[PDB]
Amino acid sequence: GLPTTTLPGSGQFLTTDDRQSPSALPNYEPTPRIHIPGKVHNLLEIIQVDTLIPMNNTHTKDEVNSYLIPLNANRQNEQVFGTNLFIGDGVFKTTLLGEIVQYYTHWSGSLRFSLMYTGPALSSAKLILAYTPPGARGPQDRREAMLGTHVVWDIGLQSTIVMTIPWTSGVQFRYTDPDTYTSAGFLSCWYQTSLILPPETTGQVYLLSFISACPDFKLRLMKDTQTISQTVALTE
Amino acid sequence: GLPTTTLPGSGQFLTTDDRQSPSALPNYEPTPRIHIPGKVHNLLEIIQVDTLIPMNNTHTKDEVNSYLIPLNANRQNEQVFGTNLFIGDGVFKTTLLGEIVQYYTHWSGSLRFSLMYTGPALSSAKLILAYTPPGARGPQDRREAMLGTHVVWDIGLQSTIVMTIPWTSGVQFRYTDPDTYTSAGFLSCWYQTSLILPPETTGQVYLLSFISACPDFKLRLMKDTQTISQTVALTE
Amino acid sequence: FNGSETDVECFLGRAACVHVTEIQNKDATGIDNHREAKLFNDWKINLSSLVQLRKKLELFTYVRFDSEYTILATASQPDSANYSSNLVVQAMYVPPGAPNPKEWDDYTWQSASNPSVFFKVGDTSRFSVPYVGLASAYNCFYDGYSHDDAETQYGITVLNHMGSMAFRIVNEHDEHKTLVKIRVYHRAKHVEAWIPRAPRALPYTSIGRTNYPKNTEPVIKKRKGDIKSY
Amino acid sequence: FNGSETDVECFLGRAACVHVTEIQNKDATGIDNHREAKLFNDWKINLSSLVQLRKKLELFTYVRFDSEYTILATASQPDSANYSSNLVVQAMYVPPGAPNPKEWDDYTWQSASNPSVFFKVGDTSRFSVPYVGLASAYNCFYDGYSHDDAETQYGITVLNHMGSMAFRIVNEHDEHKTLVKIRVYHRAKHVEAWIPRAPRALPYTSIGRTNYPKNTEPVIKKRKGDIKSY
Repeated sequence: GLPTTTLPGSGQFLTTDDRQSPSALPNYEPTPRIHIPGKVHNLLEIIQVDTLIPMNNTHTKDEVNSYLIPLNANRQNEQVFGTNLFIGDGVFKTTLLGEIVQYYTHWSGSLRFSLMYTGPALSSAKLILAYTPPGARGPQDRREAMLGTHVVWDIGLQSTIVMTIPWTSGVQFRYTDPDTYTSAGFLSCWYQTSLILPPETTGQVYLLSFISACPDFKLRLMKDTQTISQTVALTE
Repeated sequence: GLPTTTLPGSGQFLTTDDRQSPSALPNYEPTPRIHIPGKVHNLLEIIQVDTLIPMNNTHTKDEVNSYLIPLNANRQNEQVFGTNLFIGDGVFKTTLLGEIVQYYTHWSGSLRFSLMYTGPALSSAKLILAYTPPGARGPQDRREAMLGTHVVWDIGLQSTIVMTIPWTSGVQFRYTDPDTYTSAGFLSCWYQTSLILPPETTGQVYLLSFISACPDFKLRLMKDTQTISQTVALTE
Repeated sequence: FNGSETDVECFLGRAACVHVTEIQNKDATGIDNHREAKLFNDWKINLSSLVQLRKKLELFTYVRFDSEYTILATASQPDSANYSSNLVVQAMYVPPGAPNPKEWDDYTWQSASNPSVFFKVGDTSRFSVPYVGLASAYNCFYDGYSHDDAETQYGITVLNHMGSMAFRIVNEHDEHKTLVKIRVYHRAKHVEAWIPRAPRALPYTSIGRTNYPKNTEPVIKKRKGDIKSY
Repeated sequence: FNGSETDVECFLGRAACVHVTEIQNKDATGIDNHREAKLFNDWKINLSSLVQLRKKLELFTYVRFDSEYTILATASQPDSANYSSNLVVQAMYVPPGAPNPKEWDDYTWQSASNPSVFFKVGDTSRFSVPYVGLASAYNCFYDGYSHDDAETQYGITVLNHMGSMAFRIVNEHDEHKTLVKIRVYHRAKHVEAWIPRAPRALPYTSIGRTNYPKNTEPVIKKRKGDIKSY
C-alpha cells in the first residue's frame, strides 16, 4: 500500500549515528533515579577548578616537591618562573586542564592563573610576574619583563595572587598538533627585589601555582586520545 | 505496521541526485560564517566584466602585443578588424567569456563589445566598424561595410567605443559543436579615412578591444569540458 | 553554548569496540576443540576492557547508562567464497542474576525470558538494554566489600553487574571448517554522571581494584633545561 | 532566472570520481606485499586531483563546502564467481588534527571518535562531513607561508586541511587472492564562493603552489591567415 524507494548507503553501519533502537527488556522498571549531590552537565564546570601546576618538576623522580617553586634570598632581577603556555604539553600536560584539552582538539578561551605563597608571616618580597602574548619573544630579565605587562602583587601582606590570561585568536584557533613552536604564550616571574627572610630562617620558602579555565573556555572537536599508543584487551 | 512495496531502480546510485545524507560529524560547530567582500551567486556577474580580446594574436609566440590592434597611417578603405563571432572558438576562446561558454552548452543573449584607442592626444582618424548578422556574408571593403550597420564613433575626441551586439535566434539557440560554419556573426572595422598621426610620431598606435555579456545572457545545459582530453591522477 | 559537544551525553555516548571474539560450529564433539573459544562464548559484560583502558568513565564516580550493544558479526572463514550459507548467529543478553550457559547445546539458550536475537552473519543487530543497576547509579569507583558476613567474592564489586553477553551458532555437520568473528560495540545513552574524580597517572593494572601499577616510569615530564623556558 | 542551473551551487555541486584505489586483505604478514597499496590505504583528501584538474574551484578564491563523499567499493577479483563472501569494507574519515593509521591492524581504526563506516562490497555509503575548515572559508588560493617562526611545512597551505580518508578490510585467511577497488565521489553542498579569479592558461604542474609549467605550447590560437577573417 505504501510505495517506497531504496537509498544508497543501505545496510550502512555508522558507528556514531543516533538511532532509537528496540529494547531487549521492553518492560522492566529500573532502579529509580534518586538525588545525589554534585550533578554534572558539562566539562566546563569540571575545568573551572584551579588544580595546581608542577613547575619544579626538574627533579628526576616525581615527589611532592614537583609543585614547590623554590624561593631563596639575596637574588634579584633573575628567574623565578618560565613556561610556554601550550596546554597539553610540557608542564601543563599533567593538570586536569591537561588531559581535558588532550581529550578534545582546537580550543578557545581565557584562563585563570593563580599563585600562592608558602612562607613565614614576617617575610617580605617583591615579585614581578609578566605575561607576554603568543607571537612575542619572552623577556630576558626583570627589566624587559617590567616593560611588559608586569604584575607585582607583592609578598609580605598578600599571599594569593590571581591573574587572568586573556586569549587572542591566532589562525582562528589554537594549533593542537605536536610541535615545539614558540607562539603559544609565555608567563614568567622575576624577583623585583631580593627575598627578605625572617631572622634565623635558614632554608627555603616556596610558591604554589594553580591553573584553570575562565567560563569563556571553549572545546570544539573530539579526538581519539591515545597518549600511550593504547591497546590492552585484558578481561577477567 | 507500515506496509510498503519495492521500486525498480533499487540499489540505484545516481551520481547527480540531491539526497540528504547523514552526518559523519553530527554534532560539531564549524568555523562560523563571516562576511568577506565580493560575494557571488551567479556566473552572470562573472561574465558581466569586459575582459579583453586577443585580436593581434597572429604572431607565433604569445606576448603582450597579442591584444594590440596595429594602426598605421595613410591607409583607408582597408582592413582593421575581422572575426567570426563564435565564442568558444578562434580569438574569443581565451577570454573569460571563452572558458565560461566552453563550460556550458547552448547559450543565448546579447553582448557588449567595447573598443578603446591607445594613441596621442593630438591624433585623429575615422574608423568605420561594421556588424553583419549571422547568416550573412561579411563585407569586403569600407563601401560594403558602410551599407551595413556602420559605426564610426571616431578617433580624435573619443577613445572608448562600446557597441552592443544584438542576439538573433537561429534554430532556437546557438550550435555548440565544433564546426567552422560561417553563420555565427561577423564584426569588422575599416579605416574610413587614413590615420592622421601627430608630427614626427614615427611608429604605430594601437587599439584595445574588450568583450563581455549584457544581463540578457543565458547558459542552458552543462558539459564535461575536456579541452585537453583530460586525465591526470597525480596526488601528493 | 547549549550544544551537545562538550556535555556529558556526547562525551561518553560514542560507540567503541569491546570484546573481539572468534567462534565456530563443528559438531556435537567431533575433533577435541570444544570449550575455550569454539562453539560458544560468554563475555560477562564489563566496560573495563577498552573504554580507552577505562579513562573517561573513571574520570567520574557515579554514572548511569542506557546501553546499545550493536553486535557486528562477520565470517572470518572466506565469506567471499562460501562459509556463510545461512550461517545464523545467535546472540543473547543474559541479565545479572541469571545462569550463564557453558555449552553450545545447553538449556539456557532457549529457556524462558532471556533476550536472544538471531541475525545473518555479516549483518548487525541493535539493542537497547535499560539501566540494569543494583544501585541507583553504576558504582564504577566503590570503597567497601560486599559483606562482613559471607561476603560475595571481593571488592571487585560485581554486585552492580551490568549483564552477560553470550554468542553461539545454530548449525551442524562436521565435514568442514568455518570461523566467525563477533565484535560488539557498546554505546551508552542518557548518561548521567556524578562526583568528578581526579584522573589516573598510569594505565591501570587491574579491573575493579583501584591499584596503581608498580615499577613506574615518570608520568610527568621534566623541564627542557631549567625553569628558564624556551 | 532564479533557477539552479548557472548559479554557484549547481556549478560545483556535481559528484566526480576522485581517488581510485585498489586494496586487499591477505594475512598478518604472509607474502611480502604489505605497505604500498595492500591491506589498507590513506588518502589525505584534497580536491586537487581531478576536479577537471583543478579548474572550476580555481576560478574562485574563497569557497566553503559541505561535502558528501559517496564511497563506491567493488570487488575487482571476480565478484560474479566468489571473492565477495561477506567482504565487509571499512571506510574511515580521519579528521584534520588526528593521527593517521599506517597499518591494517592498527590502533586508530577502532580508537574513539573517528567516524568509520562498514558496508558490503559492491554497495555504497553516503556521508555528510560538515565544513571542516580552519579559516572561515577554504583558502584554495593563498599567499603566505604558515609562520616566520618554526613554519609548518611550506606554502602548500595544508593548514586548511579538509580531512583524510582511510580504507581497509576486516577479514582473514591467506590461502587465496582477493582484490577490492574503492572509488570515492566527492560532492559539495551549500557552496558559497568569493572573489572571482582569472582562469589558468595551462594545465597545472603542482598542487598548492600556483606555478605555471615551463616549456609551454601556445595556449591561444593563431588567426587562420590574417586579421582578415573567413
